[PDB]
Amino acid sequence: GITSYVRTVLCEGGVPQRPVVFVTRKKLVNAIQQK
Amino acid sequence: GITSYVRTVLCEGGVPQRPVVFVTRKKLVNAIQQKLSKLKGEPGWVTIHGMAGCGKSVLAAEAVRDHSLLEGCFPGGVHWVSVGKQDKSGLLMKLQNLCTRLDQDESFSQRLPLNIEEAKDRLRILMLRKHPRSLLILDDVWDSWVLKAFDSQCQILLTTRDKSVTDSVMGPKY
Amino acid sequence: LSKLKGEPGWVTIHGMAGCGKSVLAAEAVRDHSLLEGCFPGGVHWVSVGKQDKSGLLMKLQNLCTRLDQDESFSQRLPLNIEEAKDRLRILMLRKHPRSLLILDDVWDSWVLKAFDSQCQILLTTRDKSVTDSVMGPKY
Amino acid sequence: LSKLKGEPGWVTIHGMAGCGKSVLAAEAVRDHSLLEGCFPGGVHWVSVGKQDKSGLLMKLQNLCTRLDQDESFSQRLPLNIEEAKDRLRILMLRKHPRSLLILDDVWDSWVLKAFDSQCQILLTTRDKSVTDSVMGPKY
Amino acid sequence: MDAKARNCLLQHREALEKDIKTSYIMDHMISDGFLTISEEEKVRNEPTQQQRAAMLIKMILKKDNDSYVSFYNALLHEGYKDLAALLHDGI
Amino acid sequence: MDAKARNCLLQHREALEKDIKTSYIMDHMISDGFLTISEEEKVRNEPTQQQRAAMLIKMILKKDNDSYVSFYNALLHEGYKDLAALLHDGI
Amino acid sequence: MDAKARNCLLQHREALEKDIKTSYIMDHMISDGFLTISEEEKVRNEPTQQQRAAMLIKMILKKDNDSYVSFYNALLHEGYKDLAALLHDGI
Amino acid sequence: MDAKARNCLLQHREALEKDIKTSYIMDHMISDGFLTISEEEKVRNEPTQQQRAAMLIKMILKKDNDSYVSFYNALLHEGYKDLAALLHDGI
Amino acid sequence: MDEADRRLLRRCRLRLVEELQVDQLWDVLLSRELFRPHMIEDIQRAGSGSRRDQARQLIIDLETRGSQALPLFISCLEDTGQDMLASFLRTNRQAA
Amino acid sequence: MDEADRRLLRRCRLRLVEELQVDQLWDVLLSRELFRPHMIEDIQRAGSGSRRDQARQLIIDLETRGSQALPLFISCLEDTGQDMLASFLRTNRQAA
Amino acid sequence: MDEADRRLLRRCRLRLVEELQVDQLWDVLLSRELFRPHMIEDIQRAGSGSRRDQARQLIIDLETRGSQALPLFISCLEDTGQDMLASFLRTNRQAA
Amino acid sequence: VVPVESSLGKEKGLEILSLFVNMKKADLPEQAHSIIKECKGSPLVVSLIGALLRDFPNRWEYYLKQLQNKQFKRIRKSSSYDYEALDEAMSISVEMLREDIKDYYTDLSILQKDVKVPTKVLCILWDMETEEVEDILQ
Ligand SMILES: Nc1ncnc2c1ncn2[C@H]1C[C@H](O)[C@@H](COP(=O)(O)OP(=O)(O)OP(=O)(O)O)O1
Ligand SMILES: Nc1ncnc2c1ncn2[C@H]1C[C@H](O)[C@@H](COP(=O)(O)OP(=O)(O)OP(=O)(O)O)O1
Ligand SMILES: Nc1ncnc2c1ncn2[C@H]1C[C@H](O)[C@@H](COP(=O)(O)OP(=O)(O)OP(=O)(O)O)O1
Ligand SMILES: [Mg+2]
Ligand SMILES: [Mg+2]
Ligand SMILES: [Mg+2]
Repeated sequence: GITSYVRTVLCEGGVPQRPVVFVTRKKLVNAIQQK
Repeated sequence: GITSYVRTVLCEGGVPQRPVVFVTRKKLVNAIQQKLSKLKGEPGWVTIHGMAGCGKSVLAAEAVRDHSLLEGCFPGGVHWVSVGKQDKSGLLMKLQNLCTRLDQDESFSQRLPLNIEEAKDRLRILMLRKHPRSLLILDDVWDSWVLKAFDSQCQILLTTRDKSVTDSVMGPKY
Repeated sequence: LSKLKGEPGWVTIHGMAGCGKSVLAAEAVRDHSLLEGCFPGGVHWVSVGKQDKSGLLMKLQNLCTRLDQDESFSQRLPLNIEEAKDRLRILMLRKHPRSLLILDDVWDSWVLKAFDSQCQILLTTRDKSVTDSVMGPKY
Repeated sequence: LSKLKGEPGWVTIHGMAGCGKSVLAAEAVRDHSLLEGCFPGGVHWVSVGKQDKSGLLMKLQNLCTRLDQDESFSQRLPLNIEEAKDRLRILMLRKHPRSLLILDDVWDSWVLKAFDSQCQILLTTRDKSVTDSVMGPKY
Repeated sequence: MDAKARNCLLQHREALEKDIKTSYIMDHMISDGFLTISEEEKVRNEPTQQQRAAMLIKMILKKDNDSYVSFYNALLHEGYKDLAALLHDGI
Repeated sequence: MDAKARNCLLQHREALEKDIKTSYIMDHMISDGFLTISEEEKVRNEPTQQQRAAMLIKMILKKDNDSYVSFYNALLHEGYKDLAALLHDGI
Repeated sequence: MDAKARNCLLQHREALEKDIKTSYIMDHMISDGFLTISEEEKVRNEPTQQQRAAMLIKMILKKDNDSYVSFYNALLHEGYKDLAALLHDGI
Repeated sequence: MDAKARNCLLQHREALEKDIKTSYIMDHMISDGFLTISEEEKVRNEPTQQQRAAMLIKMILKKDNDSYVSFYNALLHEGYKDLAALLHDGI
Repeated sequence: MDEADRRLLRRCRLRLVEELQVDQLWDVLLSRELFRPHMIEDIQRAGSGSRRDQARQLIIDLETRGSQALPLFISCLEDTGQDMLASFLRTNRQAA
Repeated sequence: MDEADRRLLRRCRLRLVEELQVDQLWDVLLSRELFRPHMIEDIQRAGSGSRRDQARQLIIDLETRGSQALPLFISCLEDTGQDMLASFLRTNRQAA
Repeated sequence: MDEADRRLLRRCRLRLVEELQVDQLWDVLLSRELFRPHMIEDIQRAGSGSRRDQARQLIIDLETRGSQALPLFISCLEDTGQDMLASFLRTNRQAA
Repeated sequence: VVPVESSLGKEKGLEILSLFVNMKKADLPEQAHSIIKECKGSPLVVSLIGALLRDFPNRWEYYLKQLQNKQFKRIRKSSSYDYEALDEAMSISVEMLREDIKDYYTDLSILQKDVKVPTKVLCILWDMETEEVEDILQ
């Protein structure tokens, strides 16, 4: 669940928005994020 | 029934006024507008296409011509860019020109970028803060790198002949 | 001339050479009634003449310098015709809201394409073919 | 050195090579008493060396940049020696009223001609002929 | 900050600059922790109140969403009701 | 002014600034002809008396010998005996 | 403004700056519509009245003939009779 | 001063400024040796008591822990019980 | 003291400085600890020491006496017999 | 605040700074919420704090108080009894 | 005036201004040349001109009256009969 | 370093394939299961096949046999990603290696799809001493 605010920071950052056809990799994302 | 105000926003935008001899296409205009309404927020691209001379531009001009969809939906003004067909050098100028157009205040550096990406930054930033609720309309467009250039993460709708063109781009496309 | 009370619009005036075409243009605006009530914006006259692409470019910059008396807008001048078109449209839109532009002669369409600011401009000439590229009500 | 309490003036110091000529200049000013009461203006040292006309020019600009710490004066630098002379004289006159300038070496007269600001400058050297072009009391 | 927020500011930054007095507003934003002392002096150092307002607004535009609400509350609390009204749209 | 005069001022300008009140002293000076109304307002306009004293002293330092004596007499006449004593050295 | 007007101002701008108080004069010129609020704050913001007067005069010099008369009437109305007298020459 | 101290001040500096009268409090802090005469005049020179309070508090914030207690004792001793209560948290 | 009470004392400035009787209040302000003995004398010596000047200084200092300053002030008014003034103030704070 | 009212306050600068009585206005400006307590203090401390300096700062700050600043100002003038000044201002705004 | 005396007068500010009787001091401050006639009037006109405000301005100005300012001040206190105040100050400076 | 092996999940790719063609996962044709085996979890291949299918839902088996062919020249899509095809990506990686190294990789070509060969055999083909051979591989 993206916060509205998150998108606002992200837009400023300029990271691409995720492709509409995607599938989370919870374990991997979690690992990078925790690390 | 055009509001007086609608014309005032439209003049700033620079969209051409509809030809005096025109005939509404209510169903089509309605469809684009309702769809156009759909990306209420967050980036998004709309492609419109037909064999040559199908009323493709006029509809784009006409769709935004109305107050209801535009006024409630689009606090940001509308900006129209006539892309045409371009070699890499030619494309560069349009970007600077859009830079000059958008920054009426001139607070941003008078110097203009010599690099396409830098212009992309000026657009994104300008769309983000100066005018984000803004919608950008394009005319023609014949190759992908072009939209790659305009791919500001802010809604831009391109109207054209090829429908292949918006394949490089990312985000919801209708 | 009164007719396009608002919203863009072009007026063409024409005759075989030396028919009083300019003087009428000067004379029409010479009067207070039509001009004062109708035209809160000032009147700007441009002498277009006949021009190669390069020559045309200068007139635009010169109109830029003329219109922006304050100089608030960038001292730098556009090297591109369209950018000048933007400076004109924007200047007409905000700086001079009710302004009327008059042109002298004009011999080819791209020229009016250049001046096609969506703000009323009236061109006075010899060819009546000239205002065919343009869009909006024409009389 | 105390003697020219006010009004322009030049002091020359000389010896065969390596006689302690600079160190004395540095040493003389090293003391508080003569400097503090006498010299409300700061002391500026310039290392002139030996110079072709072009080389000399740069030292002047550099002294210009050094003296004008505020930068109130034009950021642009003079391309002409005399103009630099003006910037020095004016700066010495207003910006640093009681200042003393010390020079190192110096091998030809036009050089002091350049520095001849009418404000006290003392040159320390090998030739004593050098300060002959200059005007004002010399010791 | 949000697109609509930043834009709402830009849309009315002129009417704001032509009326608002920065000191009281900066007292609030400083207390709220959305304005720094240095930022405050840069604004105060401006020759005219229109430039001070302009500088404040110039700063707030590059700030987070909470600063937009801090500025909005300050305006209300300080009597700039109509201008706070115009910004109600922004967040 | 004299080297010893200017120096004596500098040597004690801090103790002076920390104690003297400028108005009475400027009344005396403004009458001696060593101070101008404009100079007087620049000094008076200072936010704190330490800065006023500092400004006065700043001005006197670029003045003639007679101004040093005018300032010294003013101090005595105004009760700043100890500070006038410290300046006795200067001329 | 007229040559004689602009020059009469310049010829006496020093005596003016050394005596006139700007606030009352600006009240008049503001009422007459020959001075703006911004212009008024730039003048008021000056550190000393000589600079305020100097700024006002600096501004009036680039103004129309009516402003010369507005400034002249203000001076009279405000008691600067002798200075208004000196400017009588100018228009 | 301590983080909790400085923050307790900031957390209630508004309620304080809206109530407290600086003179009596400065008499105490001067006596305690936690406020100087110059500092005292800067505070006193403020146009309104809200700004005087604001200036005092502005100053105390950059002071040591003992000044926080001096200000707290002064408030109590001066009848500002509820405001002293709010600051009890801070040290 | 909250903004409502501070604003109330401001809006009511005239009625207060026109009506306040301070002669018999002194001891009640002290007895209820609304003000400290030193402040009480500051108030009595305010301006020309006229009833009005005293009354004006009293209501200004009141803003600095905490959250119970107003209801405490009202209690002193009542034990002094200034019922209309106490009534007006009460009705206003109670109008919430 | 629209240009007509801003222009009116400018053209009328003299009459205003010459006639305004601020002593009894303070509480009405606060009571009607024309100005905020902090600004009111700023006005009272304007310049030398003279009636004129206060009056001048008041009318300058008035431009920043919104569309109802003038009619609200007029109401404060009236409840202060400054009828001629209120009358002049009213006749001017009503001359439309 | 040295730092020791500049701090002693500050630490005892309260006990001073909160105890100082200035009415009969004026002539002694003048008679002993501790202050100059114009400063004396500045002190008497300090703030509201209340005993406290006068007393506060007196002790602040004292810092600017030289090395003998304190012992001279103490002498004026004594010839005024303010023995406890003079005693306290003496014991403090003598505690060295 | 977090190291992302290119694998993916069979459950997930079916999830991805469904999104690509917009149907309840079960509703998906029998053909679909097998092509994912070819994909080997390179999500680039899945998106690449998936988009490729958006245009031609009918030619489902074709690409199945195509990947059974083992040539990736057939699969192409314009995409947000910066390459026409998966073959396209690998070519970019190969070039960088210093010329001396570059020849060696090709020898590396012979090795089975799924054999973990003991270092030695690489030593033998190379004819280069073991302490050295490991490092190039590193
Ligand atoms: N009501 C109308 N709707 C559509 N077209 C109209 C109408 N009235 C007249 N026309 C004619 C006149 C115009 O030349 C043309 C509209 O141009 P448009 O549809 O924008 O072509 P286009 O811009 O798609 O062509 P291209 O593909 O070359 O850009 O149709
Ligand atoms: N009252 C008048 N009305 C019209 N023309 C007049 C009048 N009085 C004198 N003239 C003559 C003198 C001028 O040279 C000429 C007016 O020029 P004008 O009608 O503007 O020609 P023109 O500008 O149309 O020519 P071109 O087509 O070459 O631009 O007519
Ligand atoms: N107390 C001293 N006084 C003078 N010279 C000293 C002393 N101590 C050491 N020296 C030596 C070390 C230095 O190299 C040298 C001082 O250089 P200096 O006298 O300035 O020569 P100079 O600068 O006159 O030479 P030139 O004529 O080449 O410029 O003498
Ligand atoms: Mg088209
Ligand atoms: Mg002609
Ligand atoms: Mg040497």
